[PDB]
Amino acid sequence: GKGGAKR
Amino acid sequence: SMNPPPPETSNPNKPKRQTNQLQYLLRVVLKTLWKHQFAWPFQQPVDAVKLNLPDYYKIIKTPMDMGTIKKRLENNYYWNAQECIQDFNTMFTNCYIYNKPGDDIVLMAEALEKLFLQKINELPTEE
Ligand code: NA
Ligand code: NA
Repeated sequence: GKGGAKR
Repeated sequence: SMNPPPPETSNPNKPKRQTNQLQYLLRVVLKTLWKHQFAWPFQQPVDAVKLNLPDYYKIIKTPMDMGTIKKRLENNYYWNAQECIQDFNTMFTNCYIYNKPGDDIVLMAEALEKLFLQKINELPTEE
């Protein structure tokens, strides 16, 4: 998955 | 590593139409989600090369994104609203399949989807 922090 | 070719946005054999509902999908629904602060991960096809996601297109065989949807709507690629709604649904579903609950991307998809559902709840008739 794309687990990185984005928000 | 390689990305697949993106989903077509134009097709010279596919009948084209603009309905009042499709107009709404571009001008109200896509516009509202596009402007949203969480829109950016969804504004273009997932770049598995750049994001180093070598399994992305092993898992996701029907990719979809709002850039593609936007161009389809601009090109009158769709015959009906339901085709366009399906594409939005596919985009969200892919995100939920590929990623995990609690991932920011999922939180992002969920907020956009709630707004999408709010906007499509009030699709106009071909009045
Ligand atoms: Na194609
Ligand atoms: Na209209």
